[PDB]
Amino acid sequence: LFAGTEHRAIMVDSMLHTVYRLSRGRSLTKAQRDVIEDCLMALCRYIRPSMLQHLLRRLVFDVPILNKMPLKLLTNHYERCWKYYANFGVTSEEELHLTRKLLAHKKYDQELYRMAMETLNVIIPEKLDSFINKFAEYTHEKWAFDKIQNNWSYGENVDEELKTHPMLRPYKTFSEKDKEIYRWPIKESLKAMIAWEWTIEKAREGEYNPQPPDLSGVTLSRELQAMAEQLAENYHNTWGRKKKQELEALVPYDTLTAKEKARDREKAQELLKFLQMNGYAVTRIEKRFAFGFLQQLLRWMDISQEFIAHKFFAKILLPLINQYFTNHCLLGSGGHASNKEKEMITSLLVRHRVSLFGTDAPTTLFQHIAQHQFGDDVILDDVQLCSIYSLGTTKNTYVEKLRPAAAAMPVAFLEPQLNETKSPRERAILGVIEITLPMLCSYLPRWWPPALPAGAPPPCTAVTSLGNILRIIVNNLGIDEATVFAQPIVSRARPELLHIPTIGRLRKRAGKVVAEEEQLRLEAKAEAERDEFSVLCRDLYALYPLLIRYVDNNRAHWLTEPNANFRMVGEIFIYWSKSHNFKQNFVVQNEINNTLKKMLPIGLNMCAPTDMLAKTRYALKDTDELQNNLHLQLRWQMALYRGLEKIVRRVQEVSAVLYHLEQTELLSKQRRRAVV
Amino acid sequence: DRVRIFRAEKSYTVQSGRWYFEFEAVTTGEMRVGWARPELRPDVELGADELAYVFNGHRGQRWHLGSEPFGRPWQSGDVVGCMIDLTENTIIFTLNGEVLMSDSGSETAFREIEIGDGFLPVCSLGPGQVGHLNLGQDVSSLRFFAICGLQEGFEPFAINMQRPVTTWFSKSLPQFEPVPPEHPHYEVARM
Amino acid sequence: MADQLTEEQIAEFKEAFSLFDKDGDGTITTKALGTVMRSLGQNPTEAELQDMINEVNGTIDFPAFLTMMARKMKDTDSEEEIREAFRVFDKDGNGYISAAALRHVMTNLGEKLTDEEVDEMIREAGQVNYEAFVQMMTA
Amino acid sequence: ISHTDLVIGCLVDLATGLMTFTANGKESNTFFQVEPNTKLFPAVFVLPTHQNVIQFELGKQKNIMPLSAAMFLSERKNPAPQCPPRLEVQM
Repeated sequence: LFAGTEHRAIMVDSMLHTVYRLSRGRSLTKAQRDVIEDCLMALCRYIRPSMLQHLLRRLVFDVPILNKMPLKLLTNHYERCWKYYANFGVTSEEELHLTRKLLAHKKYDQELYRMAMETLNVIIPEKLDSFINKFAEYTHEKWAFDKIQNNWSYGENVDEELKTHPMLRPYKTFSEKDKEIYRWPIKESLKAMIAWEWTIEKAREGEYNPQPPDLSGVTLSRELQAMAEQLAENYHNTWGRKKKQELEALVPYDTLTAKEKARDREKAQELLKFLQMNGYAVTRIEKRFAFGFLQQLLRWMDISQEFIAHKFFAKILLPLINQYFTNHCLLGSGGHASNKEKEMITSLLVRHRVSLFGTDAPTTLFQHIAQHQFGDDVILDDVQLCSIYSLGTTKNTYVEKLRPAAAAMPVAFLEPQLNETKSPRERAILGVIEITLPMLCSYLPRWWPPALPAGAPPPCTAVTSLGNILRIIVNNLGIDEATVFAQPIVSRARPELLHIPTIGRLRKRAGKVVAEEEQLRLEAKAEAERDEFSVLCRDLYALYPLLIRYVDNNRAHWLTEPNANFRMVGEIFIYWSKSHNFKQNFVVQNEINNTLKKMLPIGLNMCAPTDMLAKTRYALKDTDELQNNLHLQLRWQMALYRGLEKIVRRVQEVSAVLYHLEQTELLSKQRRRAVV
Repeated sequence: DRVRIFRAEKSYTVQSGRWYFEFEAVTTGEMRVGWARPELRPDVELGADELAYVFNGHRGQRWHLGSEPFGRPWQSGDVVGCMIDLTENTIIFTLNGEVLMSDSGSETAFREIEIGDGFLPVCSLGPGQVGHLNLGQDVSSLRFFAICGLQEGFEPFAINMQRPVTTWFSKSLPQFEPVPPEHPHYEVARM
Repeated sequence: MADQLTEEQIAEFKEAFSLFDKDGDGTITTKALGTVMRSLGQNPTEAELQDMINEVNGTIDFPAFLTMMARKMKDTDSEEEIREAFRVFDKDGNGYISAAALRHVMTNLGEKLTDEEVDEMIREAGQVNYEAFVQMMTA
Repeated sequence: ISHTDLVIGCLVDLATGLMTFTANGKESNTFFQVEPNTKLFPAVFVLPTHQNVIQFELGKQKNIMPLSAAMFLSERKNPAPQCPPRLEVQM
């Protein structure tokens, strides 16, 4: 019910603090604190992250430097994953703090990766006594300029209803009783500027309705803005140490609010502009993570060889998880590539997943050629260790698909692949005339292990480029028509069913469907009749064959309806009984899945309706009540369109519709603890 | 200036059946076509309130109470059909005869829409954009209706109308009007 | 219900209690209650000590001592019972119990649950995990 | 920051087409004269900066008839100020 509190944001800001004030304490048990820690994260949600940063400034002050503790880490991760689809610097400060911190070790990386997206003893110089009066005089010169604009009257006693300013005069017209309000402040700030950087000397010329001069004539440079940043924190350090001494007898500068830092910065931007007069000018994001990442990458491979010869390893595990986090969360491109080649030699699972991530995130050519040389050497060993090569055999193929989004060394491995985990060898393979001769060779083989492997890159080669691909599909057609490794065979099948040739494929696949139809009817006859498990096995094999069958049938239908909108009428009629047979058959199908039976009926529905619907409505009723004898027993706009063997064809489509129509179609409390 | 909003007259609302039209887009850019509630305010951006359902062809996204990416952006000279089926509370957008899908693969751009007072077709043209709106008087004058929509069951809009459907555009000339008493910011009181 | 403790604990408790019994009466001091639990290896701080005496004068009698011993061991076993309760479902013991292997283990346990309620147990909850199952049982 | 209400009243003479404007009973320097056959709507343009902004006051001065007699032909002779519901504020 606390959703959207733009009504009020101060009471909830105080309430959110005193809850976490009650989070750690001496006078509470495990039971009472678990109520509050569950009450806290229940309030971390159901409120907008506008008001969330009011405590997030206070948490990163306390927790992330130290390895109570989990109460911070829990509430943190439930807020940083609350907007990923000012305080940001505080988080990165905490991000490095947690890295400095890097059981309790596993309780940190989740919350971390979720956030991955002297003035009294200082001597005053000669001009510093002249600047403590001038920054007191320019302060009285700016204050009388501001108050009199809002109709501030002049009174001997300062009244608020009268807006009286009895200090409406200069510091040179003020005595020790009227300049004591600006004596210690302009002298301690000049002493704090001198104790920070010992430069108090005149090096430039100088610059009641008192008006301050144009002090904003020159802006802040790279050394002036840093000194103005040094003047705000020093004014916050002296006043902050004054608050820590007075209340004992608390907001910093860098982790200040977006509203608190707006009022504190005017005390330094006006003081450095007041110091700049009379020459007394005291003048002394992800790549940072990537720098430390490469810094960690150096010590990792150093330690990796230190164990290869025979604390940080957990930190390496802590980093790789964050590495897998940031890669998925995603000059600098080189730095990642530098780390990409850094980790690859260390391999020469957990890192490999990060390696697969980093390859998915996509000097190294030497590393590639050395790997390719190591691959062929392993291929020499394969023709004759295996674990370090097999993980490299997929990471390369990951990269070989990555870059698509040392040519000879690749070609050397290709011949080694052609020489002799056969499917994995067939996997990375696809990732001219010599191919053309082999193209007709497999075509002759289709006219009749390495046969499956050779067709992989051949599908990858023709796709890189018309009727040649049309021949390859027909070669792939008869190979399955004769027919496992049909799954990866089907993976390249839908990859290039783009580009008459379809009509040849239509005459081919119509035979493919009918053979499957006869195989379906045989199993249906087997279903009409131990032999029950065998029929279940036979249907499963039939479902297995139907899986790769319909997969090419879909994309081919994406051009058939594009064209014809005949042979498809046969193809609809053939696939009609298939869906009818699909209407225990699904039971074997579902196990084979662990669909295409549905989508086949979808594309065929448009074609079958392309060839009086009340009779179709009537014949659907008899098919929901054989009906072929019962079939024997806006329309002006429609007849304008439709005009632009019926007794069986209408009976054919009708039952298909009805099949598709069918297709689209307490305990008491003590009883619960009893059964437990 | 602002964006012009185009629609049909409030007599021509639909409450049932399944319907369809077509829309050629000549020069792409900022345009918007879809379906809208009859009580449509001409001040708002088309689809920002709860009165419109409208696809955007500039970057390929649907507009209703915000945005969500949807399908491919445009070319110059492609047909963007629209169709609705009130019997199932669905809205389907077809591009060039091919049915657009979501990021989840679903073709139905919006489901579970309340029927209410009805719907009526709506277009929107940004500055410079040119495109004609075939509302479907002559069936042969349509192009991609036979590819998709015909055998599905969708009838066109002006299927039996011997006169063309009158169109209502939003002006730019401001005119005076009495202040509504349910105005969220302003209110008067004759004392 | 003080029956949730077994005998040998009460044997160990009385052995511990009589060892620090003041005069054989069965009275002990408030301090000795802390020492005798740390004589039994249990180390609770003074927060868990303070709320227990005011739950029940400085004089702790052996039934008044024992009723506190029941509650300190009732809550700990009440949460560790339910993961080992899921252990018998899954053949491995991790949490992956198939839903097919449930509708004969649940109608065969002895609370006389018929087919309708073990149905009603399931559709108001593929293999389901353990932590959703300890949620759907405790409710 | 003024704690008082600037009251602006206007004066339109129909038989001459002469228009003048009074500021708190002190006449302003400006004036306006128009064509014979023309009409005019009373108008106020404002960018508001308060919870309560303006008030249209349909009153008469010491010897001239209010705006009710101007716009209703049945009541041209009545000097009592009225506000029938056909009058309202447009925008």
